[PDB]
Amino acid sequence: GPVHFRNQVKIRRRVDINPGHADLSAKEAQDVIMEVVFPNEVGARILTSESQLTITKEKKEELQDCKISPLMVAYMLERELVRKTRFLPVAGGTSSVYIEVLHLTQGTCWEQMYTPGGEVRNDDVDQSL
Amino acid sequence: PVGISSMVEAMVSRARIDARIDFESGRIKKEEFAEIMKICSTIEELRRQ
Amino acid sequence: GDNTKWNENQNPRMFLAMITYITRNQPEWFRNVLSIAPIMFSNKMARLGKG
Amino acid sequence: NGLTANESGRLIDFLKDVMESMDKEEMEITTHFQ
Amino acid sequence: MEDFVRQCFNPMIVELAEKAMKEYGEDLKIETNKFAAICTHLEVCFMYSDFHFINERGESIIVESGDPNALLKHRFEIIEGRDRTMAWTVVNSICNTTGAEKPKFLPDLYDYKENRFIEIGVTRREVHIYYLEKANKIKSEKTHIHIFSFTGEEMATKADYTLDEESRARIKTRLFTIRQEMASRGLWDSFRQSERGEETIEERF
Repeated sequence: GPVHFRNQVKIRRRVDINPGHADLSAKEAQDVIMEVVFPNEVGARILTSESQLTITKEKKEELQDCKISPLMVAYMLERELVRKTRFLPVAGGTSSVYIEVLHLTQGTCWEQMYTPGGEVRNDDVDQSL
Repeated sequence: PVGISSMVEAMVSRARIDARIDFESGRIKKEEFAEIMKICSTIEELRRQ
Repeated sequence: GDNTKWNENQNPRMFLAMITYITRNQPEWFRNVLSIAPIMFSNKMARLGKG
Repeated sequence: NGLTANESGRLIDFLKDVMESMDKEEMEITTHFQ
Repeated sequence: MEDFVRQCFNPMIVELAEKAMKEYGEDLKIETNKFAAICTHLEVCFMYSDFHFINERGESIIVESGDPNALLKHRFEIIEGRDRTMAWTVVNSICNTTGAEKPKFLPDLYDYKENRFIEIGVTRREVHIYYLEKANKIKSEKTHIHIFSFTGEEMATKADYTLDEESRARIKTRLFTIRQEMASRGLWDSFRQSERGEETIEERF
């Protein structure tokens, strides 16, 4: 929509870069990745949490016969599941889907109204409300 | 990888376990399980010597 | 500001003193393992170069 | 040379071997030629 | 003590004992009773496992020495004396094959008839305190427990004993032989003193 030329108060803030993070840390999610792809090399780590257990059953089905590389399938599940944070000058925004386009939505003198395509979760919407 | 076991020892033991589990429930029938166990014994003997 | 000859004036003996102060009331093995590096730097030698 | 504690795959054992190499009366290295 | 423990036990057991004790970075010289404890544990597990093979059914058939034939199948896969990574990979393979339960602590062997793990133990103190220690340590357990004593009396859960009585008599003979050669050496009490120390090892840099 319309571009609004206005002073941008870009406040440096830690903001989540990844937009599909299942709220699991890198070490926390490496064990789910192993249980999905490498079920015999997991070690003593027992996946107590129910969220990890649902993620395992659902993800196992999709990758039944993938023939790219199990290392690439593991890096895939790393990208989808591993959380990531980065200090970034942010004004407005602060969402997962609005920070991946922060080079397009925010400038030094201009604001760009934008609405990503994905169906938005209503928790974020009510927080903003 | 982590451990303390030597290359050949880990490889032969892992293969032995795989043959055992495949024989109990898997593709491997007695012939291939026996061949694998014999070859692994040969590898262990050659390692010790 | 900036510091002139920063590295030249940073004695490893005062890094050993700082490490000994930081590691007070701690297992002696930890104190020794953290002290070893300043000990090696205090006695360090430098190769002159290519020639 | 006989300092094989570093085969434990722990950094502190490699440092114990490095420290125990200095209390040895003779190191043994190898040099290439042609 | 090192001379005796190097002489009596065969080289495979003492080898595995330095292997296991070194795995954690423990020094054989500053901690010497531990090496003998590990050697005894390894030997008793190997003896509990050896001289046992499986038939088409269960109810292990015993032999003096294994016969050369297709019956290569072994009754017990000895998890003890294995690297931690491979130990947990064999455990995971078993759990994924038989759908069994995953223990919280490393078991020592696995049996297919009753289809579950076994955790052998050897203790200086008599049975009914180390047994309850192991039991309240291994909480929510299915792994059978079978602890021995140097005197000659053992115990287990459900009063269950997973093998013949002659093999138990052999184990007991070996342990009594060790005990009454220790009595001659005077080492026995030295071993006795450090049981509490056994629980944990302190770093020494």
